Amino acid sequence: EDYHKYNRICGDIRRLANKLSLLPPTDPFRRKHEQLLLDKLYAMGVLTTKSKISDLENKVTVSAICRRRLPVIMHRLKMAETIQDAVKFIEQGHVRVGPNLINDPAYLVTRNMEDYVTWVDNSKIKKTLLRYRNQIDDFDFS
Amino acid sequence: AVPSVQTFGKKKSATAVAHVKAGKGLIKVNGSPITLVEPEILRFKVYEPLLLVGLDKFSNIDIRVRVTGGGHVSQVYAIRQAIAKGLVAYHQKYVDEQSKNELKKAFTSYDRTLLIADSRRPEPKKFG
Amino acid sequence: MLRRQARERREYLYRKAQELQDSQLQQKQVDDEYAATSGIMDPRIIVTTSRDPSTRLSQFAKEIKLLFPNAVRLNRGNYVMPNLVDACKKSGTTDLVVLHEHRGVPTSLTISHFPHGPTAQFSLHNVVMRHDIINAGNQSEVNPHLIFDNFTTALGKRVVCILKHLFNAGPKKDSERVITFANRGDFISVRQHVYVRTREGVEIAEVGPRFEMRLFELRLGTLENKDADVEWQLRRFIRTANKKDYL
Amino acid sequence: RAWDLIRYRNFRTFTGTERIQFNCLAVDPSGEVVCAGSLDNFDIHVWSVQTGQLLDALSGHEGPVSCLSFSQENSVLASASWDKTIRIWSIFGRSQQVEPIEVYSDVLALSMRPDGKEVAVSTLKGQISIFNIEDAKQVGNIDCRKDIISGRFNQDRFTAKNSERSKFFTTIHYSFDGMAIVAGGNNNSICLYDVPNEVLLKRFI
Amino acid sequence: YKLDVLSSVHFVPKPAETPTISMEDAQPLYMSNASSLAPQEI
Amino acid sequence: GVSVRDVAAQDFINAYASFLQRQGKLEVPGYVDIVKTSSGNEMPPQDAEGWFYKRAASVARHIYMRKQVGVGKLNKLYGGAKPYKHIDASGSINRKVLQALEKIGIVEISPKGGRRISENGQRDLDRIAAQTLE
Amino acid sequence: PVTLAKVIKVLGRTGSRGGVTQVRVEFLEDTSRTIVRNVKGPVRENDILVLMESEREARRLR
Amino acid sequence: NPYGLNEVDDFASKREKVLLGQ
Amino acid sequence: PYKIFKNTAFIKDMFSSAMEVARFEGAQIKTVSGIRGEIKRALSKPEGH
Amino acid sequence: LREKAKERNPDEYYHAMHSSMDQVKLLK
Amino acid sequence: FDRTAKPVPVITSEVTESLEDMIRRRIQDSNFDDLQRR
Amino acid sequence: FEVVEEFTPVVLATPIPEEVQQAQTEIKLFNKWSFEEVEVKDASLVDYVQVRQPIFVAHTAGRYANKRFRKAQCPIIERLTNSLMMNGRNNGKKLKAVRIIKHTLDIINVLTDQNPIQVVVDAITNTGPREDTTRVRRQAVDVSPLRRVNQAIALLTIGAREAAFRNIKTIAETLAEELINAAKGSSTSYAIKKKDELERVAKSNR
RNA sequence: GGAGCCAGCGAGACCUUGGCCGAGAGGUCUUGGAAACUCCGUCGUGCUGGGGAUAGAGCAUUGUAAUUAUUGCUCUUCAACGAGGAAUUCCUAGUAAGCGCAAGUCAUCAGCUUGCGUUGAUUACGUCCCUGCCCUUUGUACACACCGCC
Ligand SMILES: [Mg+2]
Ligand SMILES: [Mg+2]
Ligand SMILES: [Mg+2]
Ligand SMILES: [Mg+2]
Repeated sequence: EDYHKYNRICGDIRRLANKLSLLPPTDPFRRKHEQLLLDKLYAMGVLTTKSKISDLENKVTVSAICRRRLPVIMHRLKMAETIQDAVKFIEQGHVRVGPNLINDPAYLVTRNMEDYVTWVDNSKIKKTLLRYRNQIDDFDFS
Repeated sequence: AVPSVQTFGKKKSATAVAHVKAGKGLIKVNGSPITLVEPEILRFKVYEPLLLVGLDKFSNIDIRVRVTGGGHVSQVYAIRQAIAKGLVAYHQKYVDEQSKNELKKAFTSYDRTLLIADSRRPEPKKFG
Repeated sequence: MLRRQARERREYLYRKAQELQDSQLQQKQVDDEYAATSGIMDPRIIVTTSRDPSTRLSQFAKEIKLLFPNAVRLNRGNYVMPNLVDACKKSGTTDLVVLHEHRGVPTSLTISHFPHGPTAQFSLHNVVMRHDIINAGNQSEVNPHLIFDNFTTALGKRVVCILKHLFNAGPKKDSERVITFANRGDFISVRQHVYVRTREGVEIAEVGPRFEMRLFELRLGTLENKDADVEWQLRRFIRTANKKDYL
Repeated sequence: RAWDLIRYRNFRTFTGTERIQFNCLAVDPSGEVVCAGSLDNFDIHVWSVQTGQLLDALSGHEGPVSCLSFSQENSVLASASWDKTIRIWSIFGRSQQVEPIEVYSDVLALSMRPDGKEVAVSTLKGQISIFNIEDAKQVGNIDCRKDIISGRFNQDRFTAKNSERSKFFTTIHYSFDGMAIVAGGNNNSICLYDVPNEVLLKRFI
Repeated sequence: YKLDVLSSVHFVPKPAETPTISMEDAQPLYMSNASSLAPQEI
Repeated sequence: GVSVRDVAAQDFINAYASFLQRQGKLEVPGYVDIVKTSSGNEMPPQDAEGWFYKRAASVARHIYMRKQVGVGKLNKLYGGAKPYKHIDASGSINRKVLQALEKIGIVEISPKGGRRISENGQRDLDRIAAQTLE
Repeated sequence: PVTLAKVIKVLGRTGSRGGVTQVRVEFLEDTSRTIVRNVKGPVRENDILVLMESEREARRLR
Repeated sequence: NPYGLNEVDDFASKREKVLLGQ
Repeated sequence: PYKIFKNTAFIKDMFSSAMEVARFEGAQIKTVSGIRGEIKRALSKPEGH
Repeated sequence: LREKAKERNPDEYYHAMHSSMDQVKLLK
Repeated sequence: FDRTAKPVPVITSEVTESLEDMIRRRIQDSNFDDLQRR
Repeated sequence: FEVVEEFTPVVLATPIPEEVQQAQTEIKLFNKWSFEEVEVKDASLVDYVQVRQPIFVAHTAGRYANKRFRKAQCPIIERLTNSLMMNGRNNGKKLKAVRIIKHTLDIINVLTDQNPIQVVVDAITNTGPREDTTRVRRQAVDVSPLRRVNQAIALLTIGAREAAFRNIKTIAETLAEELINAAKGSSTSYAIKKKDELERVAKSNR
């Protein structure tokens, strides 16, 4: 497993904060880009809760970025046994994040889109799930 | 395997499960014919889908319905919704989509409740 | 949505743990559920009652509606509690008030703040409605002034915080309507008065109603969630209950 | 942001209290109310064009608002969502009323008849459903799943015919005559339909 | 740009002496600056 | 092919109620004329001559619908509302009915207690079921 | 004989008594001819009323 | 949990263990 | 006790009539096991319960 | 267990989902 | 015999007089614990 | 010329009564009255006496109180059945209202051979008050068609109810005779008396 | 009077499925740990087959040691009550209202409180005319448009 790219993102975040910390505290420009930075990091979900710049210096980690990867989310969300199984389902095109189908395991879900990750309507495996409960509806095509 | 489809129809706590398969025109609820459903006054409601698209489409199929929960009227509405949805699902998965479009058009034209659940969720009309 | 409400619930309980440790460390501001909206968006209130309410409870529910400026009374016929809370959340309601009675006499009053609580339950004693007054007249529905007295403990501040946000922000300085919550041995007395500033003092006229409310449960969640973690409960069978004070 | 086009200047800007990301907008024909929808709140913010103040936030959606439109004549507001329902808002007048209508699946796009008596909505199932606003009852439906053309991506490891990446229309619009609807999506096809007959007039690559 | 491409479902292009030609303008050429001021402003 | 469930309950019961009466082999206890079938009731059955035979016919149908039945169920099934107590039916009349049917051979003692439709009785029930249809 | 008249406009702010609406109606016999009337029931545009008398001119009812 | 838990889920798991212990 | 509903319970033979019960509302009571309790209200039927 | 039942993801998928008295006992 | 719980308070005239005196005092000083726009 | 959509005889192994087959031919109220030949004689009551959607039974469970004018879309028979159920003790018992209306229509057909639903429409049209009075004393004002329909239904049902409240006559027969008399326009019907009284009072305070 | 049947909440010896007696109440021997409603019939405008208070006579249960009450059943007896003055309270969709079922989970409740499901409406959903409660009379308000000293 290689994390060179994720390391580059985390390092760049630290460099941006360090360059910010250099700027005068009273500068209005410094304050907003800090808040804008914290906002986007919150928006993606890598910041689980709203934090401060000091926390953004250390709380950001590769694992946090890895945590937001689509196959990982399903694993917590219990769709797949393991990350490999999740990747295969993403690969086969059975996973749907809101209005659009995602076949890329490398995609990460933003915080808002987490609630809408769900399997495509006509996936054969949904038919297994509703078959197990005996709640399959052929009218709904699933 | 024998062709078949399954559907539900819900009204309040009443829930009806319908199995629609190929056959020779057996339409049963709770192991009894449709002609014996009670109350008699509302019997025609259950006939209503049967009565709208015509009984010719049914001569080639058998439906078995099991109803649980709710009261008499709720159960009747569950039966009618279940038969409608089961018919539509069958006429998709083993018959063309054009017959499907005709069935949905007729059903929704006369009354949309046959296909969509009529769930009257609470609504605080007063802003506040 | 069921996924969100659960996630936000899991997030909601997380802050209440986080703030609790922060408060303890400070021991060694407004609560988070209200910090987001305090002084921004006027509270949205719904007042309802138990199933098949008696006439007197219905009259009392109307009185509670008149007490709070932004309260709208809703009839609870056959409504199912998950549906009621779910419906109110869709409408954007901020708090829900449910009143219980015993033989046409109000007994309980429970306040639950949306979307994730807290839920406070009160017991009503010595209730006197304005319909028990002859030739009383109508209320004035200006934004009242609020008086909170003898709330000292941390639980006391919490209770004030719950009741405080039920009214509008920024009453006019010259508003003549004043509502007072006076704590006395955990028995919060609720009074409504209209005052006139005289050349040598102030003269107040009580409008009513009169009733004493005593908190006995406070849970971190909506009143529907019976499994919500209890923030605080009233111990009645402890040997010191007859002389223990909490507010 | 509201723009004057005679003088080409931004005369007014609106915004939510907490910087809500907006995806759709609709404007009163009278030019006095502006409403926008978001994918994160499920509330339809309302602003006054004249004043720039938030009049109120419309609540009632159990899902994210995907689209908005004000009736040109009657001034009703129809909003749809991934909530599998459509709500008609009579904001104007002394009393406010909301009429929700259920739909088979998530609603992605909505169109409004210029007469203002009907509303068309595209769903994830590949269905354009037309309703009667005054009666709140479905009046017609059109199938879209089979007409759409979607090409297997070079990165695809599954067939196009089995693909479900995009067989719905993300955008629709009426013809001003009112007898046709133009539709498109994340696909290679633009399909023009005839509403009263529910048939495909012609498809475009 | 980097955080967007990871989180974008669709295409995201990479963001981009002598007298210079302003290749884009906020206002039409024929419109005159005086005409852009309201009477109250004047 | 014909079955009791394929016949209307009231139609079959009325048809089968007569068959017991026309047959004349069903034992009828002497006190049928002086009972109400429940303490909650207040007057005896109006159709004094045939109510017991109709009572037997209704019981016969239930044993077909439910394979095993005891006097306890029939006590509650034929019970009704009277605050309200929901008194169950008279045990004696039901018990006589079960005994009377098994003399005819319509019913017999089920395993693990209760009563079961006799195979001869099952044919007998179907015979009148087709009779009503035809 | 009783005339018929189709409501074209529901007048607002007319200051009428509670429960009474002032409306304008055009006679079906003569689409041009118009008359202002008081209606007690719930009324809308495009509804037709039975005007027994066609000569009078409505006045505000307080 | 191959990549661990965020703070919020980590807190949730701890109470989950405590309740099961009781 | 003769009838119990979780925390609430009915007691008999302590008092002879509801009159005696009235004087002792709010009284502190405990079981042999040490569960503490309180005399809530008098039952109209039978006397003393 | 109520919280587990309250929070069950309907979309959760696992691979397992694809899958005389004495005389009687002798017979079986 | 001991009482386990607090007696319900009784509203007598002197309690009311003390209450209204406090209310009047607060209005004199304009000391209102009120929510104010932020 | 013939159009043929079926080449085989339709036999259902589960028997269906032939009357239900003739119902498959056309929809009818209780499978015994036809909606094809009904017309509202008075133009004003058109678009508010809705009869163009045929229904087998009055019960529909429709949402008609949601908007200001959904009641106009309601079938008139269902409105009559709903109005029939009053006084509290009869509240919530819709099935019995349906049964009563069925028996009433049977009675109306028995006495008079015309289609009973046509008689229903005629009675509703006739007994609607065209002009009424409002307190200022009184002054006359006109009546909207929706108010005409509502008042007609209320008057007819109230008259039928009160007539048989303590009389040997049952609700069905009194409803039948009230409705027949109203359709004839005779003064015998209670609703016609009240309508004429209201119009006369408007004449006095005209 | 018969017959037909449909729910959802709920689990810290006693419950029980079944058999035998008794008209019933209720006894005795053993195994495991819902109503309203609908269909067919009788009755019939008569304080009547509505009403079941009071009273008498019996058949039983529970304690406890009394001929003590207690809770049910059987017959007879057969009242007030025939829609409610002056006045008054509340109420807009699963709402008013009818219907039953369950739990008594630290406050209040013991045929009372809460919860649950079942049947299910009429009218209104517009107005400031009356009443009452308020808001404004430094556009302050970023274009166009309208306005122009309480
Ligand atoms: Mg009620
Ligand atoms: Mg009740
Ligand atoms: Mg109550
Ligand atoms: Mg209103």
